[PDB]
Amino acid sequence: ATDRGSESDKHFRKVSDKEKIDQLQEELLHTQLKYQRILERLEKENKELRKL
Amino acid sequence: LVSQMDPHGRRTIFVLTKVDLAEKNVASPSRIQQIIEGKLFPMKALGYFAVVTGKGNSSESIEAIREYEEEFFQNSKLLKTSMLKAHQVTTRNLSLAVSDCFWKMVRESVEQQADSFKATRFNLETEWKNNYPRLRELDRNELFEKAKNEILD
Repeated sequence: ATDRGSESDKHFRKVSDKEKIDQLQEELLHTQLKYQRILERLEKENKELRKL
Repeated sequence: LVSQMDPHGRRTIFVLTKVDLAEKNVASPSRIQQIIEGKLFPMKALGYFAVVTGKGNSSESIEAIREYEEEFFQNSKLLKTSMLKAHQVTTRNLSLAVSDCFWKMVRESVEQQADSFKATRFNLETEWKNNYPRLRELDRNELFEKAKNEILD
């Protein structure tokens, strides 16, 4: 397995997945969940064309 | 020490004690209010609280102490001169503030550190397997017994 390209690729995949679940990304998800509601719920009202 | 350990009061809660005793022996404003306001010391806090601990008697019950707390905070200087906040005095308010801050901090930090502890167990696997690939979790007492058998042999 040592000095094998495919093995190196698999190791890189594992390392990148752990970074994908890093605390930076986790905090990004947690803050994004509130942001989807913050400055939101205006959009559904906006769709109406009566004002236009 | 509190200011050394939490310079910003990120998770610091301040409590005064012996308030019932303090009624006749109140700490002077010029030193205690600067602590409550975080000015005499760098210590900042999530809130500046106070509870009564008794009158120095060691056998006092929980209910007695709480009753004395209520009388003190209704009648005494800690509130009438606006050092401590009314919602931050008495046992129940301190307990609820601590529980709420504690468990929110727990929900935020324990999940991250639990993922990190999964990482920690894999990390121990990483080094350990390299150290002892052939043998896993060997102990010195087991080693002694093995050596005893070999030596007698």
